[PDB]
Amino acid sequence: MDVLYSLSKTLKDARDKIVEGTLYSNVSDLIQQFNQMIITMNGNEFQTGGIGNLPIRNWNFNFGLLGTTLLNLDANYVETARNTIDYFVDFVDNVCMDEMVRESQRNGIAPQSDSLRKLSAIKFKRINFDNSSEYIENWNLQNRRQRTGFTFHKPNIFPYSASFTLNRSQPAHDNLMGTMWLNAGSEIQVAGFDYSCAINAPANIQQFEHIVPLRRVLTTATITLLPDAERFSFPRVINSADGATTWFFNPVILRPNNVEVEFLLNGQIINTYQARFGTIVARNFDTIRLSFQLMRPPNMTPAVAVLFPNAQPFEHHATVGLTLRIESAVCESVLADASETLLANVTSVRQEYAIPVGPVFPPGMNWTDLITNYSPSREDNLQRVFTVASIRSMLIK
Amino acid sequence: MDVLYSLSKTLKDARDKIVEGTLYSNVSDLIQQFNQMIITMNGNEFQTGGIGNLPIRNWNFNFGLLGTTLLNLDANYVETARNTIDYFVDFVDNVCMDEMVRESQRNGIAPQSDSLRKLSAIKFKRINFDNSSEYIENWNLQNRRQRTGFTFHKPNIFPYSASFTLNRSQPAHDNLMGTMWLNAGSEIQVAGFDYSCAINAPANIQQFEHIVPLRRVLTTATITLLPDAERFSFPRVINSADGATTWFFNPVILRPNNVEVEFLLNGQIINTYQARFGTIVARNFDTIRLSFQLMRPPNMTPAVAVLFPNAQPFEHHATVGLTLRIESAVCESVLADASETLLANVTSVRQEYAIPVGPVFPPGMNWTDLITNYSPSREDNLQRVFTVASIRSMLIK
Amino acid sequence: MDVLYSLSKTLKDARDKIVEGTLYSNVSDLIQQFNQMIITMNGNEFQTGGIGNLPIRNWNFNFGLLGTTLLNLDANYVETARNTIDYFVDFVDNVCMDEMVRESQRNGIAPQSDSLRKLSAIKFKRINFDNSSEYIENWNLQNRRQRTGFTFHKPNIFPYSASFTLNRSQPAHDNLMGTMWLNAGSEIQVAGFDYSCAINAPANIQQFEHIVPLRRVLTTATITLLPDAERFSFPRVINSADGATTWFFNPVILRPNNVEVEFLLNGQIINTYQARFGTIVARNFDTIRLSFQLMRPPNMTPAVAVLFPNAQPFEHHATVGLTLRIESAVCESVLADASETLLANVTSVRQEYAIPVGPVFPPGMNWTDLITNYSPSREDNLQRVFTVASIRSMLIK
Amino acid sequence: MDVLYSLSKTLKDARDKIVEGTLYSNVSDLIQQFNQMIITMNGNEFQTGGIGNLPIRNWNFNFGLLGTTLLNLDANYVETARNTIDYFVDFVDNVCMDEMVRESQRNGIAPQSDSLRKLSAIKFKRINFDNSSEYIENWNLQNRRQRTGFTFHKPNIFPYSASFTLNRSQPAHDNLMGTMWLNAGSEIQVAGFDYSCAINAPANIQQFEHIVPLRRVLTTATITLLPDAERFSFPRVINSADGATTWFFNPVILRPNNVEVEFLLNGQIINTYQARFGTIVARNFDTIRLSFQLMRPPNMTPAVAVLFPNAQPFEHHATVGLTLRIESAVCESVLADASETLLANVTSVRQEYAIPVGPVFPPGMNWTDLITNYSPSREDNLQRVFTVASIRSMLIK
Amino acid sequence: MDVLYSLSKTLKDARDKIVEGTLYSNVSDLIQQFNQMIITMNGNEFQTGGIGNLPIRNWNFNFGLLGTTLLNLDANYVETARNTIDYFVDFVDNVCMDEMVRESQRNGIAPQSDSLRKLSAIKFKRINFDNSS
Amino acid sequence: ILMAMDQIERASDKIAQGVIIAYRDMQLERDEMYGYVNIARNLDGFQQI
Ligand SMILES: [Zn+2]
Repeated sequence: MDVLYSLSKTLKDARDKIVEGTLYSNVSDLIQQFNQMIITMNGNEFQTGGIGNLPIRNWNFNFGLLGTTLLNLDANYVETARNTIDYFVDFVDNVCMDEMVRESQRNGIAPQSDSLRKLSAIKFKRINFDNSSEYIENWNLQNRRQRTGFTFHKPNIFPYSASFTLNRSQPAHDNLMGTMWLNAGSEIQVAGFDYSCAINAPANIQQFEHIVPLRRVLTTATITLLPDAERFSFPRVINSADGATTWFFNPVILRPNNVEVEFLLNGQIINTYQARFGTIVARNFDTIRLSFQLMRPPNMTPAVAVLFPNAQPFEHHATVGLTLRIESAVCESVLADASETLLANVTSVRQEYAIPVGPVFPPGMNWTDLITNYSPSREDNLQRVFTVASIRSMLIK
Repeated sequence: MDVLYSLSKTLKDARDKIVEGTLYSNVSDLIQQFNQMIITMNGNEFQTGGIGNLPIRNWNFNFGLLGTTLLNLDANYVETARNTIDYFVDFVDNVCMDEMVRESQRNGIAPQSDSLRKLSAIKFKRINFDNSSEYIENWNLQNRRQRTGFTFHKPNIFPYSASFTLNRSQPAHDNLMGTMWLNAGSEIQVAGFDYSCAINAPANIQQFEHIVPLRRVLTTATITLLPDAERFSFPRVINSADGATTWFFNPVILRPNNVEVEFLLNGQIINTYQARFGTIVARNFDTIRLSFQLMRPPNMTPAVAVLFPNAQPFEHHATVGLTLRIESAVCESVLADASETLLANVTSVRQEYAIPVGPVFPPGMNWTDLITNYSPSREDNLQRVFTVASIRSMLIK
Repeated sequence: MDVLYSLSKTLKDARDKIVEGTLYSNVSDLIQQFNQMIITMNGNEFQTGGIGNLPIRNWNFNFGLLGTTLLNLDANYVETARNTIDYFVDFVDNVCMDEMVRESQRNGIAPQSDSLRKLSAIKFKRINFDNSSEYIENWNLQNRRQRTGFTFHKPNIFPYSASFTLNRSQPAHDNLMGTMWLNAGSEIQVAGFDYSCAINAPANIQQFEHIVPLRRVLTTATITLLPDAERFSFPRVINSADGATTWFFNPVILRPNNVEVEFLLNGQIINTYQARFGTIVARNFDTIRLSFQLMRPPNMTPAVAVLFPNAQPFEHHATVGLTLRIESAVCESVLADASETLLANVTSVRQEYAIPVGPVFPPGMNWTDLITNYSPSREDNLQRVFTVASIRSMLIK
Repeated sequence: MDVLYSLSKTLKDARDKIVEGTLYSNVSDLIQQFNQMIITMNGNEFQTGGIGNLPIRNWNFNFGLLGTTLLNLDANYVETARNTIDYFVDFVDNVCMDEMVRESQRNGIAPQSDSLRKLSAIKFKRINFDNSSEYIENWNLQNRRQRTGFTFHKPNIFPYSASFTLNRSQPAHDNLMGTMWLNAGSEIQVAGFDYSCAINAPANIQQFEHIVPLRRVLTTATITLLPDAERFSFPRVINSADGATTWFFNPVILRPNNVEVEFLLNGQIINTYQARFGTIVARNFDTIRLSFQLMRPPNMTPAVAVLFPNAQPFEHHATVGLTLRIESAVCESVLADASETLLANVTSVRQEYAIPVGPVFPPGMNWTDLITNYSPSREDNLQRVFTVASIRSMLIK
Repeated sequence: MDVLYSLSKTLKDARDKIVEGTLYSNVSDLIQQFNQMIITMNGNEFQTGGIGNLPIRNWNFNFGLLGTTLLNLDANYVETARNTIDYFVDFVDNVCMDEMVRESQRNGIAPQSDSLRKLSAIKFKRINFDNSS
Repeated sequence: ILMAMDQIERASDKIAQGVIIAYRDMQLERDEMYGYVNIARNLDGFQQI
């Protein structure tokens, strides 16, 4: 993997730096690296593809070195370099695709394609150059057995869920108390509703809880907490828990009372925020617990009081909600966020070449299933394929 | 353009790496590049500005070279370097502003400023340096007729459009069927409504479709799909199609049924997702077709059955919505996205210097119109101005 | 600060570039820099910590120079370098934490920790390497008093405030009129409501204004402007102004009329947009003025004429709105934003080591309070700690 | 860690091999190792302790080398060797305790004590000797990211949990169906009880299931499976689920039929045993699923017909049980077990010196809490402390 | 059988003794035994597996001897030895599995795999080491 | 010199780069420079000392 990254990095640097008119002092080191790569790759034979519709390709390297004696590069030098660069880039592209399209239930972190297995050999260690990208450096740190971290903007850490729980319920669904929620991507919207507006509750306060556990620990997370669940603030016709019938939800929104948001690690409160909305920081957590109360307004103007009678007919249902968005975070394990395109690259390659479903990943690289059942083998394979995707994206666009 | 980028890149390297105390082995090659830049630019006169209120400024280049006989560079070296860096940075600033404030219907890729026309001369080619930035990389690629790729965080691809179609209507506007939609930036938000709740439709199912054609082909895009359109879920008073009257929209939200989101490329279905929400991948597409259905609930509790009568008066109007957000994507052409500031810089310069409206771009660089009619000439000019704006931002905030 | 950044940069390059098998020409300059660092740091003693629960640590430096007599690096060379790199990285981590957890009312920009004050000496200037990073570049520019600039994605510039103003009101809260806004992070949602729907207003138009003054001047900001306030478009029970009762708000949303968005600097209109929604550009401003109107529809269908009567029993309350998101902006001062993690890092260190509340920052680094009262001393201290956090993040993830 | 282990191993081999009268050919190599240890440690100052009640102690090494001119060891040689070895062993003991009493959320495996950090330097690598013991072997393997394995006799893999789940119940608790279980250490005892003895059940068969997920993946486990849970076969008075009241349980044991024990890995059935008791083997699993049925005896003698009526009064409650013990297993992670004293040693040191509760481990090294939340950081810290405990146990009796 | 145990013992000793920084006097005997094993195994081909789902694998031994260092062996030595150690460990793993998956009604004590039958030849007896387990 | 020294040495005429023994009947290759030769163009498949 380090050799493959070095190949892609060398080719990208050759594309960027070997340009007409540039001083050779600008690319002396790069050309030494390029010649070393050519020497090491010469005389070796590689095969790629053969899975799905990915064609079987054979690669042979018999290239000549690059000049090192001009003062300023000219057009001839640029074309001579580009001819070799095209072939090397194609080889790297196909090796990366072959590695992406594959998976293994045991030792998913190790190379899976025969080309990458060959590059794992000691003879190719002369191609290492630089390891400065985020994914390659995290790879090297993990191998060295040190702390790793990927920084995500809107990490898709919540498996897609949209559901409700009814604590009080009847067949007619005329008088309900409970909660509804959507956990999607990097956002949690929760809304506790009570049809009676806590008329008969002790102290006219109804308590609501919502616990969202994560599949991986998030560190140094910036979060936005806002006091209304805009998704659960309009009339709705939902289908019963067992699907038999449908019930009505005509919410009227009240302020959430006694809002507590706790970020827990190993079941212990690491961070806790009370009645505080806006930007908050969770330093280290794997569970989010949101507690909030519907408190019946002790004082009501007539227009308000008419909404909440003390008898069964309830046309307006008192709802109080919270919205929590993870803007940024750091995680030890790879995830899918809104800024990176690695998941898109892997899924696109697999779909384009019609890879049969393997023994590890879910069909279509479904991120919801993957993050729902994020297992050790899945994490290893996902990190491997994402690292290869970053290596490939260095060259292909 | 490459020479302009190289001037900016060498100035940025000089302003970052020439700091008192640093070993000379850290800036040997950079100083070689800087001295070559000085030698080439010396004895030249450039004129910038004269368009709109942009001042007419003259640039004469006569600078001495930077020293080479020094182990650790000291305060004298830094001062003598910074005095030249300031002038070169200002010159690059003005050249970039002059380039940005100009457009051409014919040959929008060719340089427009006479300063950049001069820099296009073969004498200045010796300053080329390394074209490592994304925009300069793509500039070179499209010059060679190679594949280009720009990665965007929620690209601004949909021209702004807030509208509604009424498939069934009459003057009273009390029994309406159709769709509402808001396309903006990277979010489509559609909602099909039926006032009769599909009482008299075959199988008690009403079909809604929404076709959004992009002006450019997006690749490897991550898309968040959600089953409700929160924007069209509250009471509205909308002015009629011809502005003669206003009609009332009192929605009640049902789950969309038989959701199908398919991404098409030249009419062929490249991707398709059936009743799946969360994160999905569109590998290569230029049109989005969203099909959904309002299915009248087969079973209803009385509180719901009251809402949908058999006769005319329909107080509540059944609505089923979808929300689609392109979180990240790749495009061959240049676009405006959330993170980048190139559109903002170009518009800011034009507004600040009161540049008269030319033939290519719409007044005030209105992105809605620019992307609604994204002609080839507009694409050429937009790529040129965005590339020069990135070059400028490499030195100026 | 510059020396600490150079240490961190040298260590990051050492970890990235010093890998087994790499050509020595790929590292020679870095090795010269690393040996310079070892020579400078040898024989000095440092002490970090002692504030809060941050452990006291003593650092001693006696290391041998890395070799310079190999063609390709082998396991021996990497192993010899790694121990030195680990010790230096731990030292940089502890120095950064110790500097981050400190603050001062006077001269907050100056180094506060003993280690950083020691590093500020003249003997340590021999290690400067290159100040490429954005934060160190702006640090140097601000020290020279040149113009700095930080680019933010969704900058946090509006302190969280949800409020409402009632221009017309009575004890019964039956005939209210006024505005109702949330300003949070990078979004402004403002709704102007009138219970009478401008039945008695002059020309059947009710005017609404909302002024949001920013704490700092924002530059070349891309804004998204949309014609509804989704947050304020569903039934609400809202506490009265003095908190002695509750009133009812049952909105019906109309299109805002004569929308005018002004971005003002020093009271002078810099940018003005009339009836234009979507992506807009504000080149330079410090106040946002949103003006809109509720125009009673001149023509109404029966279903609307019913909603809007002449007498007091107003059951539906006319409402117009506007949403404004700052997608990306540039500021001379430092700010929290969605993409980055510097505020989270600083807050995390302080919370982890239980740093006592000092005289500058609000408890827990509450961003709302900080931005609300963003004094010059707070700006200085915040820039210092953010720069130190960036230096730390170069090595710790 | 490897250097600490090497010190301990050298000292142990010295205390056992260096005995009066032994040939010098038996201890020549060991004495060379001992002399190199002395040479490497000479002139170094170490400090241990300072946390809790662990005293701060200082260590200085200035020792002479053991002689090498003797063909046989005599009393004086052993005396001098013992005098040096006592001090070295005391230093090793204090280093090990200082390391064991410390934790870290980040980089749990990294050395935490000052002494071990100092020993991690490269000058001390000269004393490494042979890493033969199980724990140091696994330490090196996991350092290189290989497959580790610890062999446990009765692994303590199940957290203590004694509970019951009711599937049929009433307020009077006089007709109940459900399961009761105790999971403890390496033993699962589960008994399904039915008060009606499946009189009204379909086919007179009542199904019971029990799913025990393990926190770590065990491999090659020998498991004893017996057909009766002796723990739930006597009369009980048990608190109700809510705790308001107590209910009576009067079991009468029948044989469990259709016993199916399925060992699963990531939801995939790896091993399955039907109606099999005694020694079975589970090669690789992380979940255990026990299925067993209570079948009403088709033919009953009078003394059994009296027991099982068809009317409600159910004096004797049918019960079918299973016992499952993990005699031995292999795990990639580290666990407390019945044969090793590592957890006992760590807990004993912490309790003896009153180490304040840290941020990683639960108070008092509570194994229930550790295994219940066995996070990766806890695993790293636990492996480090167990390795140090084994190193200490090499010397301290 | 004794040859297989000796291979396992010498590989375990190599893994647990050939570590960066250790004296060469600590592993002189081990290195001599390891080089004897390499000499004896070199040029011999083995085939393992072929029963059930156990893959058929072919093993060829073409290795150089372990070197010497004056005082303390270093990282380069450890890596060079580790390559050969890994290959030998894989070979022994496969031989042991192929032996475990086989049985014989008559002469059940006798080796059942072709690999172990080859190792029972007289040429490999020079790899015996200490039978301590 | 370091990049071209391999080629210079190979071009030399008074020395060879090595000798494969192979202890088996190998057909002499046919080359322009000489009718039949025992020219090995790479040491693939042989243990190297
Ligand atoms: Zn974003």
